[PDB]
Amino acid sequence: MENFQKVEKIGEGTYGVVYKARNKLTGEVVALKKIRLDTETEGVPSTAIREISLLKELNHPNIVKLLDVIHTENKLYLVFEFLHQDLKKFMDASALTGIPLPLIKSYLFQLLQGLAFCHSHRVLHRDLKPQNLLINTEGAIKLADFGLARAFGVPVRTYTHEVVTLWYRAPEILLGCKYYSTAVDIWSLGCIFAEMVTRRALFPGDSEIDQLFRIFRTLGTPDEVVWPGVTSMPDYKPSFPKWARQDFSKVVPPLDEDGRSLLSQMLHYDPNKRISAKAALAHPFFQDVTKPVPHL
Amino acid sequence: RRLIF
Amino acid sequence: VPDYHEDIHTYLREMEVKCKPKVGYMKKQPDITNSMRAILVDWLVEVGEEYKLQNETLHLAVNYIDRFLSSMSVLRGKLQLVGTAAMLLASKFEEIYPPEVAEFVYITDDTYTKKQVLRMEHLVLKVLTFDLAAPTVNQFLTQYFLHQQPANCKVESLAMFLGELSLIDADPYLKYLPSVIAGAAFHLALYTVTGQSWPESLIRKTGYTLESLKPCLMDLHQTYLKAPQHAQQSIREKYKNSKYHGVSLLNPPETLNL
Repeated sequence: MENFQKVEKIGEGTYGVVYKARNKLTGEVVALKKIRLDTETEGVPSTAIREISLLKELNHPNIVKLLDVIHTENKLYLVFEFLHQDLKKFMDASALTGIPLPLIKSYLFQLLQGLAFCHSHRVLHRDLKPQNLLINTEGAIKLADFGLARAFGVPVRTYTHEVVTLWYRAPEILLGCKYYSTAVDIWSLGCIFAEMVTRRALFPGDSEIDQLFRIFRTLGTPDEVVWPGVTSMPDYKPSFPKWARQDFSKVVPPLDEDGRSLLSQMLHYDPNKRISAKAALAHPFFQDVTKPVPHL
Repeated sequence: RRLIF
Repeated sequence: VPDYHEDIHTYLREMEVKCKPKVGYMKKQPDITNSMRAILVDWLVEVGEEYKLQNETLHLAVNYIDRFLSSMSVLRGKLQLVGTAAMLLASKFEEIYPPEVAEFVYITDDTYTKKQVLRMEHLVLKVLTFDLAAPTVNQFLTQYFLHQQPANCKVESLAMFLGELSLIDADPYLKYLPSVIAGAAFHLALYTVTGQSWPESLIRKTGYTLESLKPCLMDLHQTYLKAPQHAQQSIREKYKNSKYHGVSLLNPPETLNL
């Protein structure tokens, strides 16, 4: 720890305070996650346990790099490659102009490689969202914050009352299924894609039910035909309103035909039919992909 | 349960 | 989704070699013994019933103890502490909401202080360098099961049973990878209930001929056959409950047709 000089706090969240800092020896710039520690009445927190172990196994360009763990008696430091800011605060600054089409396609393409690399190492993220996606000035985006991430060598039991967020939460969890799948990560991607495009969040629920109904209002109301089983799921109701599926061109105007096509496969209702990250990468939409750099 | 060994 | 298996399987079959314990570690250990180890894993099987933990938590917890004792000598008096911090780490890695430390200090009868348990968690962590995503028998049993035409929940319940039995005794079992133990347990469960045989589907996926399974299969048969007589019983008493179709009541086959 003596080798690192704290330059400034660049945000925070789980664990606690996260500073930019430079190695006084090499000159590298890093983000120190500084996790507080309750040596009397808790221990190492579950999120730390998960992040460190899973990330220690995911070496990959589109997944934030854990570099070192520094594990003193009363303090636990994590050391990360620096990145310059998050998709989320980028979009606030680009909202009004819009993030350029070509950049958004680079971003989706990169997130889909890292997500794919995660799912092929039995790891879900379970908490994708613009504020957990890092961008650098060389146009790279990377998945970050693996705190709620879980390994699925066995199926991942779902939370009683989920902890994860509303806006990017899949319908199958909103109706209280027994398990997560790789598909919930995709549904989340499919919302960030929409958001980057349209400058506003696709489904801004104000509560589990509202989030459902906003979903339902826009992609129509799941029946058996589209999604066998829905009728018989713990939280599904005969009394649900019946809406009609909107044209996607109505929902994300600016996108072209092939982007609409793919957006729609990421938002398919049945998990078993929602597209996997692998496929996505194989999609027409990515044929003309470049690596534009953002105006931060 | 102390385990005595 | 079935797009990602193979890759996971392959990768679990890779990760399993790096997360391996030393096969002759109980014998470099001055004070403790395979039977002390049996008592311990039995107690952990029972801790998990009391707190309705998941079975993967118990599998994961044993892994930690074994990889812990392959580089740390422990006194018989601090074993139950090494065990307690494993189940707490395992808990914290795998369970949605784990027991409190207080609960982990209580399962042991105010034996170790809460602080001792906690700063043994840190030591466990240090020695495995935060490598907790260990593959286990239970992981591979689950990945199989899919190949089960026709589906049937007595095989599943029974293969799980057999695979927990193997947690209790390192005596033979610590020289088998979870992929083989799981394999041997899936076959014995399937042969016991229907008479069917370790299928050709996962003779191709795993590269495991029945013949190659033979050795650990024999061991895991004997172990089965002798189960009711074993010094430890916590597992059998847990797999009595109808959560499991009382798999453990079923009568072993005194032959294997091999």
